[PDB]
Amino acid sequence: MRECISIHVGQAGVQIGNACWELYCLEHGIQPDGQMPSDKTIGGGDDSFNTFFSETGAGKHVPRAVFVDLEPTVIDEVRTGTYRQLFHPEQLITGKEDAANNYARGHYTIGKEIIDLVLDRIRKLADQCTGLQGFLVFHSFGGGTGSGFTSLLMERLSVDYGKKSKLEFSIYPAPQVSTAVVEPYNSILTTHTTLEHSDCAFMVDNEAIYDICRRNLDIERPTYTNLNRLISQIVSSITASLRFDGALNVDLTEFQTNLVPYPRIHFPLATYAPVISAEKAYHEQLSVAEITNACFEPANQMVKCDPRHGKYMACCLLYRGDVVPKDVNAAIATIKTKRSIQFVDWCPTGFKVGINYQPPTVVPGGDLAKVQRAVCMLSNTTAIAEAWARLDHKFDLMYAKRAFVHWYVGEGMEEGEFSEAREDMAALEKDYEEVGVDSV
Amino acid sequence: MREIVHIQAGQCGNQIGAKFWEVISDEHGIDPTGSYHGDSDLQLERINVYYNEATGNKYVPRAILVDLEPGTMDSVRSGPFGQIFRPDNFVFGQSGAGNNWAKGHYTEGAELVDSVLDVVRKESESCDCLQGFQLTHSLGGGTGSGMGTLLISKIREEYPDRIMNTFSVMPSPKVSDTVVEPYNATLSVHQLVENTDETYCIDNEALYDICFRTLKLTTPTYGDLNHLVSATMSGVTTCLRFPGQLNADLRKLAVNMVPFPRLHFFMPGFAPLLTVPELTQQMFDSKNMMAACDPRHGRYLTVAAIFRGRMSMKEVDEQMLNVQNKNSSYFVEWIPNNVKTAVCDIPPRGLKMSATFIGNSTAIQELFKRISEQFTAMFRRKAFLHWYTGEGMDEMEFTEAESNMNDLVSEYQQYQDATAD
Amino acid sequence: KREHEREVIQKAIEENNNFIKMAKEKLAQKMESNKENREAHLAAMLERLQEKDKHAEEVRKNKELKE
Ligand SMILES: COc1cc2cc(c1Cl)N(C)C(=O)C[C@H](OC(=O)[C@@H](C)N(C)C(=O)CCSSC)[C@@]1(C)O[C@H]1[C@H](C)[C@@H]1C[C@@](O)(NC(=O)O1)[C@H](OC)/C=C/C=C(\C)C2
Ligand SMILES: Nc1nc2c(ncn2[C@@H]2O[C@H](COP(=O)(O)OP(=O)(O)OP(=O)(O)O)[C@@H](O)[C@H]2O)c(=O)[nH]1
Ligand SMILES: Nc1nc2c(ncn2[C@@H]2O[C@H](COP(=O)(O)OP(=O)(O)OP(=O)(O)O)[C@@H](O)[C@H]2O)c(=O)[nH]1
Ligand SMILES: [Ca+2]
Ligand SMILES: [Mg+2]
Ligand SMILES: [Mg+2]
Repeated sequence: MRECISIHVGQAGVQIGNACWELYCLEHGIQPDGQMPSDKTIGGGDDSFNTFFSETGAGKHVPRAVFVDLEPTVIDEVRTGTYRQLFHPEQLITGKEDAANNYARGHYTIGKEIIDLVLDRIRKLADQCTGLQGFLVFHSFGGGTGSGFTSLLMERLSVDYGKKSKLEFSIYPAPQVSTAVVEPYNSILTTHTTLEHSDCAFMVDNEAIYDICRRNLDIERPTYTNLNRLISQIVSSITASLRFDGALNVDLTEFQTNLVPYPRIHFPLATYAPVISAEKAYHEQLSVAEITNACFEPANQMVKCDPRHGKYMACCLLYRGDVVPKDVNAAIATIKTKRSIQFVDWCPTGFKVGINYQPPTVVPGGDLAKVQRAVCMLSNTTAIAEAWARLDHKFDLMYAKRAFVHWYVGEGMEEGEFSEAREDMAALEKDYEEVGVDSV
Repeated sequence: MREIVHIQAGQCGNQIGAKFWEVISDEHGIDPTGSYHGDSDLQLERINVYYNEATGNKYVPRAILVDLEPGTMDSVRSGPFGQIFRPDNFVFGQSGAGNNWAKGHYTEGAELVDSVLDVVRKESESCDCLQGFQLTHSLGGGTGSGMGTLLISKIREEYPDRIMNTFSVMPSPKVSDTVVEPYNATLSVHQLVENTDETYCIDNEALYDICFRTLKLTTPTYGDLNHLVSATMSGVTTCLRFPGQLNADLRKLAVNMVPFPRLHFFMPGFAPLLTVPELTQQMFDSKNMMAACDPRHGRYLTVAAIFRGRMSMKEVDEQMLNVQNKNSSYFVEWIPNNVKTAVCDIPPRGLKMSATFIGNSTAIQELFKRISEQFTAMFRRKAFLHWYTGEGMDEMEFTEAESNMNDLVSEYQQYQDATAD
Repeated sequence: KREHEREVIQKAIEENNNFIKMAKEKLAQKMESNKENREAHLAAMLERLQEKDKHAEEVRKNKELKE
């Protein structure tokens, strides 16, 4: 059992869902129609991949997922895409009118008209679970749906499912692919509203992913397709422990125990390696030491920040492929005596390691090379607060003049909600500052 | 889908309106019969935005043609793509305003307006999800200026939760010898500032200068001016008509362009009149603005730019970054990332590559100051004011309209002098 | 010890229910407050348009009362 229900909200969440679920299928040898020849237990089973896939009597493996967007054009592509047979039509939920890059419309005006339906469809999945573990919510900070509707959903989920764990994969905005000027507003409002209702959130800086595609894959102008295929690999690495089993396999919840010292401090920094082209990876084997050392190159992080100017509260290493503990321990020992790694005084400095012998997988016609081994580091650093700082600065510049605020007020919101949210972010920045100070 | 209901009022409105439909119908690849004969599916991806699909795959423009004189009505029906328009959507009076703002707004138009709303209502009720209305008209006349602003208030009553867009043509003594125009404009602006969400400032003073000084056309016809308008209107609607990401609907455009509700008057631009750096420098040049205003006399609150044709997205991104750095003082710093760029693979007709510009600049006040200067020159003498008061109007409504536009100018000035700290 | 063991698990249930409770109420409060504000904004908008109609009736009336 221990099923995980994925919820994909808005364009970003949906399209990333396509990349993730396409990648999951290839890893588990599941076909686009949902059949899985290697699975002999027809109609059901308690295997590891059943945490993400339910089974029908006809042998179809169906994603435990729901796609939600207040406009249809993005999900319509899923309904007619390569993996259309994969999803039951009720898993794909659409409205007729989007939130127009407005948190208010996504959370109140338009969102309230579909929230009940969504929760009903989620309940239908949850009732198929013999031991539901929690939810995985994919969404953007910038969009009106990803911002507004998500926060509404997270609140409702806390009511309908109590303290059932709820993880986030948040798409932190970047100017290279931004869609709206008010994305800073939507970002702060969602972070504030979702904070009490989220147990752990993995932020993905689009600019970080943008730079990695330009730098490491030599893509002159990365599209959402380029970004998502890279993102899906990080997501796959993080969920690999849930979808597979093994001796040296460590469950994601165990990492989460180390990654969250306090409830509000639940934003781990993700760093993935190796990201390399087929051209460069040819006749070039990246050892365990090389990819592990790459986890401490800030150019490989999912979020733009400098851990070297911050303090570690946790450091987790999620390996997959041809990796053994011996090579890991050696690589870690070398790194500790050569890198700017410093922990806060109130936590142990031991790196927590997990290994999934299942090697990495790549989607056909992709830019990523197929490597024998990969790694994703999940660290809890104070440096991630820089991401909050950059967003909060842009928020303050506009709100000082109350620019674009009328679009929110017109939809029923109050200026008190803006100030309330900003104060919470200010406290959050202060919290990350306090945890770094040495003990008395 | 997401349908837009088009409306064209008055002579000027129907002229540019007809041309607007001629150009995009060619881009989407449909003939005056309403049949599709294109080659790319991208032409029909979002065709429903401006067209109604009828029996036998017949695409009918979701347009409503209006005027207080039946003359222009035959012009459209006789002109090209005249057989494509819906016959019932033709709504015509027998009056003729004669450049009086009161007749169109209170008297003559107030009688014909209901029969227009019936057509608006019939069109709207068949929309899967109506996003709003776009109006083409002039502000110097009587019908387009008067009745055009009446319809807006009336439509906004029945459709208050929809976006109201307008392509307002500004008057200029270089094109029209009509003397009373600065009244109709001011009275129109008094309305547009209150009841529209976004207004493209098409300026005849600018259109004239372009044709004359740049294109080298002495004594330019309206056909010359409209070739600029049609190219402009085709550009600023590209994001609405083809599958895209940036400003794909009227609301998302307004959200990104309008930081304050009253400040929704954009100055469009077009280029050329090449390589990527050339296009980028031209579209930001004052010579290429369809509003007689120098952007270097103020600051950009927001900017939207579309590049059309096959080009390197890398080069476009680098140049758009380059301009913002070299001209950083002309972008308000208290709105980060206020410049957005779009790219459409399909170029316009004739051009291998082009670029359209939409800017919310505080330098727009130069346009409203020109009108205000011409207005007060007439109003101080009460010149021809009896033509207005005779229709039941008051001297106050002229005063209120004047001061309201004076506020708009000062408000554009306020946020121009504003700083981060 | 047995008594304490009961008080702990009872405290866990209490706090969990309180979080669900406060979350449910805090939400219902916001959706209600948002409904009032948005309606009041649309209500005000129409009222200003209603005043334009009334003004137009006064203009047309004023015309025929000058003949
Ligand atoms: C004192 O010196 C004069 C004298 C006259 C005209 C002007 C001047 Cl400066 N000029 C140049 C204006 O612009 C006056 C403007 O009227 C226009 O705009 C013209 C150009 N009109 C109405 C046209 O239709 C174009 C040619 S006729 S095409 C068959 C007055 C300044 O304010 C307008 C006024 C509002 C208008 C005049 C009158 O048209 N009827 C109206 O309803 O109002 C009425 O129609 C029944 C029009 C008659 C024109 C008159 C009063 C002669
Ligand atoms: N990484 C990634 N980011 C995306 C993708 N699609 C959109 N985004 C980002 O999402 C932000 C805007 O949110 P969207 O998801 O597009 O909007 P939405 O959730 O549909 O909400 P609406 O405003 O109602 O349309 C932008 O800053 C984009 O950069 C994607 O496919 N991949
Ligand atoms: N750019 C452009 N401007 C025009 C065109 N036709 C008229 N105008 C302008 O419109 C202004 C007058 O408004 P009109 O549209 O002619 O008036 P109308 O809508 O027909 O209503 P009436 O008052 O009854 O004539 C003048 O200042 C003209 O310069 C046109 O075809 N192109
Ligand atoms: Ca099975
Ligand atoms: Mg969307
Ligand atoms: Mg006319």
